[PDB]
Amino acid sequence: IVPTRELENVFLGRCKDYEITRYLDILPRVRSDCSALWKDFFKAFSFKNPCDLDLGSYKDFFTSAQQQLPKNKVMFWSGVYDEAHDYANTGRKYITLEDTLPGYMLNSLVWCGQRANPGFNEKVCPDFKTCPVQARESFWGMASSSYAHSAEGEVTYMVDGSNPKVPAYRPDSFFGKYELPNLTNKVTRVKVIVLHRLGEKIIEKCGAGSLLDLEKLVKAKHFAFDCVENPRAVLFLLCSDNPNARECRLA
Amino acid sequence: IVPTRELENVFLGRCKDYEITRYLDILPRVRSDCSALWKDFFKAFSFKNPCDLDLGSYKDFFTSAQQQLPKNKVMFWSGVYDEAHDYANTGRKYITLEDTLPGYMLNSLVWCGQRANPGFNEKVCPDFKTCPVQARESFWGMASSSYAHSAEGEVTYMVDGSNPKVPAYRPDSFFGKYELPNLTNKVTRVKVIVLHRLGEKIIEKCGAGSLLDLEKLVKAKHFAFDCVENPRAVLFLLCSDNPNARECRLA
Ligand SMILES: NC(=O)c1cccnc1
Ligand SMILES: NC(=O)c1cccnc1
Ligand SMILES: NC(=O)c1cccnc1
Ligand SMILES: NC(=O)c1cccnc1
Repeated sequence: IVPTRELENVFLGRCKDYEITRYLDILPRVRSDCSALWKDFFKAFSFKNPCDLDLGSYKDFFTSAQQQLPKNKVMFWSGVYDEAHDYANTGRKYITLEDTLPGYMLNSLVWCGQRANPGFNEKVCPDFKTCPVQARESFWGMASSSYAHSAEGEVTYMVDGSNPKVPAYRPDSFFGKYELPNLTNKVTRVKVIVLHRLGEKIIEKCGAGSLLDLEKLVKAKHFAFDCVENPRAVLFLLCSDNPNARECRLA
Repeated sequence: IVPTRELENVFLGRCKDYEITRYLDILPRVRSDCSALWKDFFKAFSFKNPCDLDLGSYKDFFTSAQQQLPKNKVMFWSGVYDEAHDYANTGRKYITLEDTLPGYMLNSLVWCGQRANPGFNEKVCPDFKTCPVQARESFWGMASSSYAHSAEGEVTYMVDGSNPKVPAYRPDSFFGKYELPNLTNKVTRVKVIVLHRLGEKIIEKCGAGSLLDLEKLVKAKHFAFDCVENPRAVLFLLCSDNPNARECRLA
């Protein structure tokens, strides 16, 4: 896998762009300035071996970059990146990790450390599978944890209910590993949105399978729980990219 | 109106972010580097009075920032910013001015010159209405011109057909002023999408009113012409934000 060019600049650029202009009305500005955020982010993996990281490596960074989240707009998703973000509509309906400062900054970027100066590899980065999980998921895992930890009020989770190989809810999806377990008592409810991809055999349904397990698990953490399959607002979104779909026939 | 803070940085940050990571697959990278683009952009209004600009002021900037545009997918819009961009889907379906380098960089930013050093005002900018049009629309007007001039093949135009005070097509909308008149012979057709806001009296219709005028006007410039009212892909998008709407009733 090839690392992102001019990581420093891309980071700082994205950071500044965010600071001054991005979710001015949806999310709070962070207190630390970009150079400070860069240092916290760099020390986390610089001059260490690419696989030399754990959930704590970016702790300082995430502490500096964590913004308070608006009650009720936090959204989590699993295996439905495009659908979840379209529905979230760039912080308008729900915010996603990708909409927060840390997420927006590192979204899609590729980087890794090396022990030799300059401290990070600019030619190549190890493959996912090469490193132990705690290093492999050190950044996005922590990001997800910090994010989830900050959720207030109702929280929303969109999952793929049409994937025969992957249950809607899984104890070891980033959600199951870092998001759900880190929801604080500030969280009120967990509303689930099950997505049934168009023209696809339905695999998961509310009150059944992993959704049924999640429900117990959620009420266990003492939160209210909701669940809906293809709510119209969302269905229509799916229909847009595939109008002919049988499930979109107009009255 | 208050100017954008750290204009320089925001501009350069946005610029770099774009360069390295933004529409890698949809749009070509520009040849000039960010510092060069900044100089062309700054000279255009720096050390002049806020109202001291004309269609030519940013000519150099736009020349350097103009990317070649994908055949058949350039989209233009009028009074339907949100609907047009959602449908365009960030360059996935159609690209819009805001998806191009110049647009992405200056989108939503506020700036103006002043004659005293540093050359631009950081406290306040004059109101739209205060300056002569050629200065007032110097930047976005030029941007629109340059953009339109680069369109090839089929071109798409989305308009509001539900606005009693503003006809779908107007000789003096930015489209009518800078986009339509600048379409080159590289343009094949002009497909129009009339938007009929949900639960709103329909005002304009294809083959009628301003749409009828546009049609003549288009065939005049020797382009083929299409027109559709609330095509399903788009209708569904409207329905997403308002499911109860009568026009969204499911079969
Ligand atoms: N940048 C990414 O690839 C990514 C993937 C999944 C969740 N958050 C970020
Ligand atoms: N190699 C990578 O792209 C990467 C991304 C995010 C966190 N850790 C590693
Ligand atoms: N995107 C914009 O800045 C813009 C400005 C004026 C008219 N239409 C769009
Ligand atoms: N930044 C601005 O105030 C501005 C005004 C008019 C056209 N382009 C930019």
